[PDB]
Amino acid sequence: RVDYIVTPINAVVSWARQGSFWPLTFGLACCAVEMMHATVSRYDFDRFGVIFRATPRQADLILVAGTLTNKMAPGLRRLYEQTLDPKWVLSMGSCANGGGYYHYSYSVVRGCNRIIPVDIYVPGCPPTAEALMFGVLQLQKSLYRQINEGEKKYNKKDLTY
Amino acid sequence: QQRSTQLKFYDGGNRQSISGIRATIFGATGFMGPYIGAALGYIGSDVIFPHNHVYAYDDYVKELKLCAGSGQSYIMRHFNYDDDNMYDMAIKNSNVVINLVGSRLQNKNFQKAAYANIHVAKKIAEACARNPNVRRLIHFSAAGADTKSPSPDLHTKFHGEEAVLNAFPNATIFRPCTVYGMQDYFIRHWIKERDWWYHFNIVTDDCTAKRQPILINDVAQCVLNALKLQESAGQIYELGGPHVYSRLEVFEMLANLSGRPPKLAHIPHDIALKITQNFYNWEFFNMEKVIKDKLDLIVTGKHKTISDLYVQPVSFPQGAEQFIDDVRYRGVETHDNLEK
Amino acid sequence: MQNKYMQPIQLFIVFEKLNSKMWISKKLNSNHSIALIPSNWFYSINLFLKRELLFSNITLIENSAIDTISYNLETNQNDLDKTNIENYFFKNKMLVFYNYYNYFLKSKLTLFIILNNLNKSIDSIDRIFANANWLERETSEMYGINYKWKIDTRKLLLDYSKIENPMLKEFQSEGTQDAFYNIFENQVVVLKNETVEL
Amino acid sequence: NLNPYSYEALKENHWLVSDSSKKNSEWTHKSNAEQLIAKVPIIYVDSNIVRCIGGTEINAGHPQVYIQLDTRKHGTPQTCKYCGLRYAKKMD
Amino acid sequence: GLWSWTINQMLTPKFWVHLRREGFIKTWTRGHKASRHAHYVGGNRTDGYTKQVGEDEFGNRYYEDFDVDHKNQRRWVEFSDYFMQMWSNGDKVPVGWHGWLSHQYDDFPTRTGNSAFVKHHYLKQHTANLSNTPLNHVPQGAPQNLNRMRFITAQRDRSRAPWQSPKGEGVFQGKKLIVASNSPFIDDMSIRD
Amino acid sequence: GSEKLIEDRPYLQGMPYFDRFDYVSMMVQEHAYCLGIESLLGTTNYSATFTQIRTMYDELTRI
Amino acid sequence: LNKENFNRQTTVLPHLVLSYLNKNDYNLKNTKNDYNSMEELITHFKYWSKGLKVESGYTYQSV
Amino acid sequence: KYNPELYIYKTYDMAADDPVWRQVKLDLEWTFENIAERRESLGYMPTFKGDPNFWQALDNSFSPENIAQVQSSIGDKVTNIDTKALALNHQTEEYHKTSKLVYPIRTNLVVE
Amino acid sequence: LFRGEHALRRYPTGEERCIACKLCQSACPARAITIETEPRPDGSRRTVRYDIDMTKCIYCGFCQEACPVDAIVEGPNYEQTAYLHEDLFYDKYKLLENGDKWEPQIARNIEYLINQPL
Amino acid sequence: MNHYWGSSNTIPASSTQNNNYFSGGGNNVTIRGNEIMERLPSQTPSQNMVQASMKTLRFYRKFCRLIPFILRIHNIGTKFTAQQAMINFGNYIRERNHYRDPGLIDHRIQLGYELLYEAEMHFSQHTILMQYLSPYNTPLSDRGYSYLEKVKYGNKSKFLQGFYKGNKPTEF
Amino acid sequence: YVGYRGRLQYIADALKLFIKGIVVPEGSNKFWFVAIPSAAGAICYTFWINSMWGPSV
Ligand SMILES: CCCCCCCCCCCCCCCCCC(=O)OC[C@H](COP(=O)([O-])OCC[N+](C)(C)C)OC(=O)CCCCCCCCCCCCCCCCC
Ligand SMILES: NC(=O)C1=CN([C@@H]2O[C@H](COP(=O)(O)OP(=O)(O)OC[C@H]3O[C@@H](n4cnc5c(N)ncnc54)[C@H](OP(=O)(O)O)[C@@H]3O)[C@@H](O)[C@H]2O)C=CC1
Ligand code: SF4
Ligand code: SF4
Ligand code: SF4
Ligand SMILES: [Zn+2]
Repeated sequence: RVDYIVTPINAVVSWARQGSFWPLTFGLACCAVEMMHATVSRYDFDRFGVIFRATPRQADLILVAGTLTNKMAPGLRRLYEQTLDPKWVLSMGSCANGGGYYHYSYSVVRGCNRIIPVDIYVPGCPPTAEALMFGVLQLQKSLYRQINEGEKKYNKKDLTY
Repeated sequence: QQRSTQLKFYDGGNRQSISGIRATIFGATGFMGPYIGAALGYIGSDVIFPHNHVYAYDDYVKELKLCAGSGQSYIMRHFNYDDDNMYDMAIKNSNVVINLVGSRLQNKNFQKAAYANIHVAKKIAEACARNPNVRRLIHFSAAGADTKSPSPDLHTKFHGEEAVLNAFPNATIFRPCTVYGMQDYFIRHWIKERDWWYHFNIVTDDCTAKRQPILINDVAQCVLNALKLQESAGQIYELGGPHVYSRLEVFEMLANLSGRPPKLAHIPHDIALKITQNFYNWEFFNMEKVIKDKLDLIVTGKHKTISDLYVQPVSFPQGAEQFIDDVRYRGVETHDNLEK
Repeated sequence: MQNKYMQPIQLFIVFEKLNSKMWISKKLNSNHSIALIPSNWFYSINLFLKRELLFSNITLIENSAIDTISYNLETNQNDLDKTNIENYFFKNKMLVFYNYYNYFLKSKLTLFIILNNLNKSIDSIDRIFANANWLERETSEMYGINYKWKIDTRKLLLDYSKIENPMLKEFQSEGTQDAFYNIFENQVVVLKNETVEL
Repeated sequence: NLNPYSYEALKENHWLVSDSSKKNSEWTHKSNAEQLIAKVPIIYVDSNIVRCIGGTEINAGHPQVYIQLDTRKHGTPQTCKYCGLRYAKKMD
Repeated sequence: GLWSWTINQMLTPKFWVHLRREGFIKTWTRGHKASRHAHYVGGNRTDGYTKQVGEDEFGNRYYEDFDVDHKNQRRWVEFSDYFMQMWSNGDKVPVGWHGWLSHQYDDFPTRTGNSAFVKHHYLKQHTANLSNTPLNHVPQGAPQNLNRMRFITAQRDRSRAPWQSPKGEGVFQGKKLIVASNSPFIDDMSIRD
Repeated sequence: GSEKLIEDRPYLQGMPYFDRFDYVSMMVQEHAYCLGIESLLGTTNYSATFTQIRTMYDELTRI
Repeated sequence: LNKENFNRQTTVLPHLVLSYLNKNDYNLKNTKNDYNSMEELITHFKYWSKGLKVESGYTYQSV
Repeated sequence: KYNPELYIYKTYDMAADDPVWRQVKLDLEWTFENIAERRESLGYMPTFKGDPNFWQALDNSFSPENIAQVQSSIGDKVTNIDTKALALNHQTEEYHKTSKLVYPIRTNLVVE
Repeated sequence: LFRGEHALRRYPTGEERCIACKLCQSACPARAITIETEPRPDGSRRTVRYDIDMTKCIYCGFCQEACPVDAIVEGPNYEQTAYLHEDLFYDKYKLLENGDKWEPQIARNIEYLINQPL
Repeated sequence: MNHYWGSSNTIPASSTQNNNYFSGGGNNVTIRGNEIMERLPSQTPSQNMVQASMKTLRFYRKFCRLIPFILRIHNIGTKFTAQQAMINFGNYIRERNHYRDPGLIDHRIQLGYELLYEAEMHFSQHTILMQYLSPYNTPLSDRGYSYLEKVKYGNKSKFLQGFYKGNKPTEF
Repeated sequence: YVGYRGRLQYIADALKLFIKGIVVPEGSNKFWFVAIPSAAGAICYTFWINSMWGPSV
């Protein structure tokens, strides 16, 4: 009978976390430049509530937008670990996805998914600001739906147990 | 026999290699799941993780995705656990099945504890008996599993052992003794309880219960060695540490390593049982925790040991001292210790 | 090349012990002169360049080494003359080029220093030209050049706790190590790499 | 109709194992394009040599290719080697 | 989503004309389908509302208005699915209308009559982003693919196809197991005349 | 390792590497690489010079 | 002023200089491509498989 | 060196602080004005209008019967495959279909 | 000209345009294109494997520039965001279905680009 | 001395004293210095293999004097003791004992000093700098090891041990 | 897009900051790390007592 309360509060919590998705001000390369372009007037992330916070403690989203090197992989892992829960990960660009242009390099991790778990991938090089906004909006929709995906079954009285 | 237990795999590879192990790990969203997946996945093996874990954004599933590289690790979401079709699909292209599903310590209802252990283990074993391509089935139970155990978890784990051995006779029943690590429920629970009370750790008995802690890395090595040995098929291996300690001795060792003075505040066992039975139970407060505190979980010598699968476990003082670095007591120290 | 040009022959006039070899080309600019400089007479040459009138108004524009152990004329082998910096690449094993710009003479100079000793040791002009610090650090970490008498010898672009010279023909692009995350270590480790091949 | 791997079938189909169903190609080549082009009939052209560009304009198809319809056997269909179209003489 | 049309925007001939034409439900839901600005509901001009440029296969309705205050805001789409504020996304725009909405060209798809786009027999209907759904793209050899072993065997058989050893009882001529050759080719010299 | 990657690729296949050198100024690097190739080939880009495209887009890149 | 001409439509003609000074090369580039001429197809094949051949030498180009 | 030309920031407008930049601004405005006048005088603008007839399987070099049968075999009901038009467009080199953007540019409203 | 998502085109008859010439594979700067070819039983030259690693792709258009039959192109679709690195591993199935979905707009843009010198 | 190893580059004991009221002093030999390393000048070139060997010995001495601090700050004191780390790095140097070029030895000494400074100042991760301190033929002292290869391949040759294992995956 | 035309943005921000998890660094003093924000919250809610809204209001 506790499901009567949590499910509306589940919806409220999901709406609150999707309406204040704060990503970490952490960019690396041309992908970071396009990420900055995805914040300014033309494509306003503030419309969906996406405002950048400078510290991982105050950030819900880790936006890995750039090339991850072997000299940086421990840094990215530490940044992911120090981010307060719940947290999601968006890999923007071919370098973050699977290495991209530098996949055959001696000092490239060949994807940030080898270091930290990635929740969503945006493929472009660089992804357009529209592509990044699409990825962010899809991630917000998914994390809104992730609190209750129907895992709990329904008994004879249609209340999840 | 007509079901081959042979598992020829190459363990000399790395993350981006191929070992030949296709494994489905049920119940990997807990504590030992990520480590078992990493042990399988770090030699270049395909690993599937069925799960129905609520709050899919928890770090457990995401770190499960990190057990193997891209194209090797797959995560099944919304596993029914009551669908024979789903069980068949989960192990369709797998020759290794590792069942870590067990009643959580938070649970106190016998029917739900019986459900998870007995029902899920029986269904997994039956599915393994219908797919001829499955070579090995490793089922994880607890060390103090017996039908007379007061704990529903241990009782239903003994029942699950029997059910798995009946359905899939070539199974390997692992019974680890108090696995500890970083995301464990032993050292992490000790640290969190001592930090939340700040004055003591709550004990509900004389703390004379025997513990034989074993490192999670050692457990993963045991799994790999069991996969490397055909003699382990259909056998019971108890995975204990090098030595046996009481709960009082474990508290003393943790206190000595961390430097925190050990304060053990006693509460009557009957009162603790009443309040845990009649109130909501979560990870840090449960009748299962109380009962296991009043039970011995060690190697009883009735079956094969960790030495039979040839893993030399590290000492509990060594492992704990590795895992208590940042919770150390800050007493009087050298000026050279200021620079960290 | 219809502009006023003059060779920097005063350098070899002053040092009076160096066989002067100069090249101009229309592949380069019309104010660009290439000169061969011995390894022994490099610190003195740079002192003279830095503190001599009509040369003192100079800056170090570029500095890099060439691993000519695997330099082969893939096409037009027979067209190679006897007076070619390509020939000088052929005969030797390494060569460090320094590109300077002189503002007084509005000229570009490119000194080539030939290295045949196995240790690839050469004096460092880091104490003369402030540019040479990071440039020579890059040259040393990428090509294994041992810059004697250098202000700072620490690596510039290479990963921590790694010793290699990636910018060599012997070193493969994919390298020898790959950084993964190890659950048993709860941190990033380095392992042998099984990279993809096209 | 003839069994593949036979001398006659191999000699006919450029010493390749002919498949009539073409769904084997749908699997192996990941496309039903073989069936889709088998749907297209034979084009009959008066001239001895035809020109195929793949479409209506240059750069809208494939580079120009000239197919000889004056074969050893009269009226022998000839397939484009860029597209899948087949051409033949009007009468023979 | 209360006050889809603001009161000052309802004191406008555009609102009343739209209400008389499309009815209250369609008039009110327009501010929810494609919320852009309070004054942009149905078009910037007040004497009327922007005529529907076209209709989508998924029920989306596309409009173009040159009176917007910025040049990059003249073409827009109102979606059929508008359940939540952050519900609709840019993957619901089909192939034909993607270019028209993105100002790649001034042509737009038409249901009938002259068309600006080809309509071939192999065309597939546009689909939204299928990731995080059971219909996501699965590599042929991925663990998620239930038929991965066929693809892996096809990979291996191209360079190292294994020898199919006999499995069961077989004819023995001494120490040799007699099993017929499985070669599809036939040695016609052995069967001739 | 952009220099090594360029050295392991043909001239045109290493041209996009210069876009990512200065991603703020992504066309001036292209111009420098193309000028180097032309100087190696001993020619000049008559079409680019007469269409004024290179100078115009380099000034746009500077902006 | 014309009425059916791009010159009427726009004042800027980014091809007037190129057609004035290099009309032969302009016509060769416009009319001949890799879809109708064997030489252009060979150049296209060698250009996107091995790339243009560059004469040996050292160049330094600064922008 | 003996007679430098200094640019001094004096007013709110950087362009106004320099005679050349004012002339550049006036040149830009004059170009816009004359382009607008030239386009308004004609009253319309040619535009590229796509057509499915561009994407056929056979060019004008083929007979109208062959084009018609190939288009009917692939089930294309949008391309104009009538034998009359195909015969009157045999081996022709027309440029392309073009439409006209007719001035003034205004929104299509619904006023009732 | 926008370089969006790599896709495989087909002739209006339905036959796939790619002739398995590997020019895009040779011209790919990041080596993201892997092509394996086996002649079809009818005798044509077609790919049995045509994979593009969208994680290794820099979206540069060299594949469509080097294609002599305009088989591989980059459609305008930029909303190709995926939740799985495996989902980002495009194969011939995905490329062909994407080209089937996006052929009309791709055809329109390619027609306009062809008409520029024409 | 204007160097990172200078005697004045020591962290003061207090906020108002260096060491005491009657004397100065500090520790930069066994711990890190007060000021970061701006420059690391080249080793003076050694004309003798004797001087190259002396440089190697002095570098190893500096490393050994600094390994307890490295173990303490990187939380790897359980993987190996200080003496075990010293012995492992000694084995690493012994594998390089065949060097005979003084210039190459000077370059190696410079690289080793730089790496030691990197590990000293937390620049490198503990999981990456431990490869030099990791044991060669023995397991790490912080986790359980498997002796299945030792038992099953009892007294068999290294050739047979490699043969039964293989050098390539068995599925492809 | 938080609420209709961004009407409930502040409510969403406050609730999200509620839902966000907090961990105290193990090298920091837990007591002060938790107490100083509590003291700041107590002090910042004493501001409204020092406010006039009219004559002696
Ligand atoms: C480190 C101190 C630096 C100098 C501080 C100078 C004064 C600064 C005053 C500003 C506020 C400081 C923090 C206040 C909260 C913590 C109180 C404290 O220090 O307790 C220490 C005391 C003692 O801390 P202790 O237990 O660690 O000390 C024991 C002594 N040792 C460790 C040395 C052996 O803490 C307690 O007693 C804890 C329980 C009571 C906590 C009471 C405060 C909680 C917050 C309530 C609201 C406060 C603001 C009210 C505002 C009203 C309107 C203006
Ligand atoms: N950890 C230890 O100290 C020891 C553990 N063991 C046993 O070994 C196994 C693995 O260890 P560990 O990771 O720590 O175990 P946990 O208790 O931490 O995790 C239990 C796992 O089983 C799943 N599960 C629990 N209940 C159900 C259910 N009713 N239906 C389906 N799935 C369910 C959980 O998923 P979900 O998140 O969805 O609930 C989770 O994946 C367990 O069975 C454990 O009891 C034995 C000896 C010692
Ligand atoms: S993926 Fe492309 S745009 Fe992004 S950082 Fe890498 S090179 Fe730059
Ligand atoms: S756009 Fe460039 S990088 Fe991407 S597949 Fe095509 S050729 Fe390769
Ligand atoms: S360039 Fe075109 S025809 Fe050649 S292999 Fe690539 S896609 Fe096929
Ligand atoms: Zn053709």
